[PDB]
Amino acid sequence: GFKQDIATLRGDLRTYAQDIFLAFLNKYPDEKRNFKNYVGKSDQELKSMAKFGDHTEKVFNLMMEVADRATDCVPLASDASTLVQMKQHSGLTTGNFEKLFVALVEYMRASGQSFDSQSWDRFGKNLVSALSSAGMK
Ligand code: HEM
Repeated sequence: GFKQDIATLRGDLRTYAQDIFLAFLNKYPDEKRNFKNYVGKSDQELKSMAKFGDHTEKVFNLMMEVADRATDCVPLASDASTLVQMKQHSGLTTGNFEKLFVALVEYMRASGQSFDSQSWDRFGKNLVSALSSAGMK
């Protein structure tokens, strides 16, 4: 289920983080606009760009901690507040985070593996709700 999925993801996190974030950027091409540097790049090119490897590892390292601290897929209010307060996310809205989770859930569905995709879909909606309650636009 969801807790085991965190352990699965963590066991190969560099790879999963890049694959899921590329699924997000390929499903939602207009999302690259938050990432200028990313335009006109194939996936292998993005993987070779230092700020891509670094944003993506930090995203998944922190997303796994937020998932780990969750109860039944409902994140802590304090984790939502911490995400809203990040100054590098100034321009972001709940729609940016919704889209990431739609791509993550589709990725898990399409995988050969027994991920609990339902639980991740709920985690994504619950995190969006929490972010809105903490002050995200
Ligand atoms: C749970 C989800 C996410 C987490 C935990 C997260 C975490 C972080 C962290 C810790 C940083 C600062 C460290 C760094 O730049 O290397 C950062 C920067 C940034 N994040 Fe996120 N982020 C998330 C989702 C998003 C999404 C969905 C977008 C846009 C669609 C986004 C856009 C950015 C931008 C533009 C920066 C600064 C410049 C850059 O990415 O190179 N993040 N993020």
